[PDB]
Amino acid sequence: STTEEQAKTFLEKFNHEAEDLSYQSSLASWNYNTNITDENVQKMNEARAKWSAFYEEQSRMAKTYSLEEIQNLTLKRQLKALQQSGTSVLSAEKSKRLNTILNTMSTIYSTGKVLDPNTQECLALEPGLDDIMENSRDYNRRLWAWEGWRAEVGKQLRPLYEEYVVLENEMARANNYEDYGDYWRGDYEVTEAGDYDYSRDQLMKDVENTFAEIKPLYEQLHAYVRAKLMDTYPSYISPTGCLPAHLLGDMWGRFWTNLYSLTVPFKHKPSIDVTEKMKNQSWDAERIFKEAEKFFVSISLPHMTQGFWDNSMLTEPGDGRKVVCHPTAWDLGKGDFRIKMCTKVTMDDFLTAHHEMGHIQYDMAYAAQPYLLRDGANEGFHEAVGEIMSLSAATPHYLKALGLLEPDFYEDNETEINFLLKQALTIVGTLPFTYMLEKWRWMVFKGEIPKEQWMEKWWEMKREIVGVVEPLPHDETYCDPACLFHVAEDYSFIRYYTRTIYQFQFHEALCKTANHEGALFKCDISNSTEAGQRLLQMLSLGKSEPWTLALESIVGIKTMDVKPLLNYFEPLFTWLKEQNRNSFVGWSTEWTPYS
Amino acid sequence: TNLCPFDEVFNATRFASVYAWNRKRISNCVADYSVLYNFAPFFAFKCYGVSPTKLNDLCFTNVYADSFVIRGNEVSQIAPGQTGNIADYNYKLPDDFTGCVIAWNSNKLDSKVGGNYNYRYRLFRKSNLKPFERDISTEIYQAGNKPCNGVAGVNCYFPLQSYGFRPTYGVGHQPYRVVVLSFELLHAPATVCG
Ligand SMILES: *[C@@H]1O[C@H](CO)[C@@H](O)[C@H](O)[C@H]1NC(C)=O
Ligand SMILES: *[C@@H]1O[C@H](CO)[C@@H](O)[C@H](O)[C@H]1NC(C)=O
Ligand SMILES: *[C@@H]1O[C@H](CO)[C@@H](O)[C@H](O)[C@H]1NC(C)=O
Ligand SMILES: *[C@@H]1O[C@H](CO)[C@@H](O)[C@H](O)[C@H]1NC(C)=O
Ligand SMILES: *[C@@H]1O[C@H](CO)[C@@H](O)[C@H](O)[C@H]1NC(C)=O
Ligand SMILES: [Zn+2]
Repeated sequence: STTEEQAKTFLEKFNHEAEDLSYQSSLASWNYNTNITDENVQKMNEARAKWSAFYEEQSRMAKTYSLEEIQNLTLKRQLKALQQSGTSVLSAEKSKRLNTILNTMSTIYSTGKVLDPNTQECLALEPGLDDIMENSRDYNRRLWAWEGWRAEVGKQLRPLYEEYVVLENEMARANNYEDYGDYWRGDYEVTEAGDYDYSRDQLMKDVENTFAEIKPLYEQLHAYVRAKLMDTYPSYISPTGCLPAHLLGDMWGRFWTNLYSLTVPFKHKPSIDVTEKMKNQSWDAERIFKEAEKFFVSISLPHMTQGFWDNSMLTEPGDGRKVVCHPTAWDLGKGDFRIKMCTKVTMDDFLTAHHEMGHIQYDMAYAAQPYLLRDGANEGFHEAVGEIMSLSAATPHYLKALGLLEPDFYEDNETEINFLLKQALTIVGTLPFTYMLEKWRWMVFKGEIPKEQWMEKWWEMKREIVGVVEPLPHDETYCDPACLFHVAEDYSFIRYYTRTIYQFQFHEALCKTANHEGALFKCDISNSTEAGQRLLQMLSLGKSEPWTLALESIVGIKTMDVKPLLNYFEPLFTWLKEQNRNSFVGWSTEWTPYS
Repeated sequence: TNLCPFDEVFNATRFASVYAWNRKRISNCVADYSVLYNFAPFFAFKCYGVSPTKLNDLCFTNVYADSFVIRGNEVSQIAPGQTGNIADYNYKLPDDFTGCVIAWNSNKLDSKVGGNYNYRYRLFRKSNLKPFERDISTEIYQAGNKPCNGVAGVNCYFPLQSYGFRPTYGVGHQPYRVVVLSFELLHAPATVCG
């Protein structure tokens, strides 16, 4: 009879059986990542085979209801997530090869080799080819390096992408959707909650407007790098033109990080870095992970359970065991929290521990909530909470109190300007790249871009938005959107644009609450209780509330604001006015090495 | 002249579940409650209506002992006036309870690599419980309007769920042993006291 009774009882059975099997899967992965043996990796298969198989029926056995006969808001959201079937609602025979094409694409990307002239010996991307990608300043070798990768792998994947788009586009029409691009846009959609409505169509509105106010910063940043890059390559960069696409410190040009040596303003005043001073007082791995608490304990955030200190790996194994050394924060569930990292004694490792510790605190705050609503508010919230912590752990005031810096240390403005440019090359020079990649990918999925104009349309927006040109044009043989990790394994990329605008909104309120005066780039939130208790409001809601409500409580604006990202770089913006007055602003798209 | 009978209720190789708990009647004995502070008065010793000190010399007609194993966060429901899965369907206490509730940690005994699947509790029941009563029932729950014919399936769930207990859990899902002592006073000679 009543839908409320059976719907409420079904989730009680699901919310408890899920915990038993979810914990089994997570621990099986932890054992494999610490013990790589043939027998141990075998045990993983069953752990993931009794969760993927288990989730299928509960998706079918929760679709036999109807949404409009539920009046509770909290209870209704748990059903909506569980009703998503994917391709399982379609026939098994027309969607059997859709899996086969997808995993085939990733196999080719993994197996890729770029040789060298005379074929003296072979090279591979990890780590050999990446090592010499932009470590040298040989233009002719740079040209070989770029087109070599584009020719080898970009040619093979072109047939295997049109079939990928066409076959899977109809899958979106099976789940009641317009285009596949809107399916990826459904993580920022909330309905039936007054004054807190967000639509898929709206996510194109704010992103276009939020980038409209970032261009003035990017406009002047391009001029500075172009002016100083002329010294290394004086024959191939005109005073007024777009940057070449193979002088950027990456195979794809995502992060402008490997350019500090060629673009350092002051070469007489070193940037602050303490690795030897830490290497003086017989510093060990445990001490690094203990001072991480004092940042969190002295801000009123909780301690960590004793299970953190015995079951977790906080150092290299030191034995014949083979493990993966990439840092990761794990949430095995049911009160078990662990951290895995190959810790060494360096300044860069000091800040990484602060980042990884921020993830654990977010998990420790919403464990009370149901299983299906135990995650961040949206895609880019987990990597925004854990990035502001490294911002208060690299300030030259916090380190002074920690005793790792001399009490008498003057803060010259040259170091401040030198420090700000390093951050701009990482978190400011990648925003147009992500927007351009996603805007093309949304349009190519919609169907507005025709068959013959795929790759021409790729470079039409490249000149206008980011401002790079290809040395040698290609017609229909090279797929540039095939050389990336995310694009070739069916992942999203808009999580990397929101988390960069979201962190600076969080940082501008946790500092104003803490009563800090001055510029924001020397802000320490340590010893503040009012600020440290405001963060415990968003962090405990999880996915119970819409992402609009979570942001409303912390900053005071229900939308995305870009002004905080322009107050973190305000001293930098003043400097570029004087150092770019005797130069040209903007870039011309018509200029190209065609002949 | 005789040792206290606090040797099987408080010291057992294996305990019982909560859906089918254990009751022991203790009477006609010289029992000293000072030993209760020597084994495990660790997590909680709360009681109401009887002072935990200077009232051990009073005489009562009967003493009741109940023992079971529940979760760490579920010990807050063993009290008059609380609600929850344990309090409303497994074990309910009267509004004017007379006795002390003792809880302590037992991780080293009720934890296994695969988990102790021998501990079970009842998840949903048709109606709430009356105080001081127990139910050991294996009958399907009719969540719908269709007869189940005694076989589970759609809208037909097994009413008892397990307690997976592993040593790597937190201090919230760790196994705990709770012994509830009930003091009764009635119209009869109070033989049991010390
Ligand atoms: C890891 O594997 C080795 C042998 O491969 C074994 O001796 C050791 O006990 C294992 N350690 C753990 C924690 O499983
Ligand atoms: C919605 O569910 C919650 C569950 O905690 C309950 O307390 C509340 O009364 C429900 N709302 C309505 C209108 O029934
Ligand atoms: C630490 O620095 C002091 C500075 O004088 C030095 O004397 C001492 O030897 C250093 N300790 C080391 C290098 O272990
Ligand atoms: C940095 O040094 C002092 C700071 O008080 C100031 O006079 C000077 O103009 C600043 N800028 C430069 C480029 O020296
Ligand atoms: C301020 O921080 C320092 C270093 O963490 C600490 O020793 C001191 O007690 C703090 N003061 C207050 C008032 O919290
Ligand atoms: Zn879901």
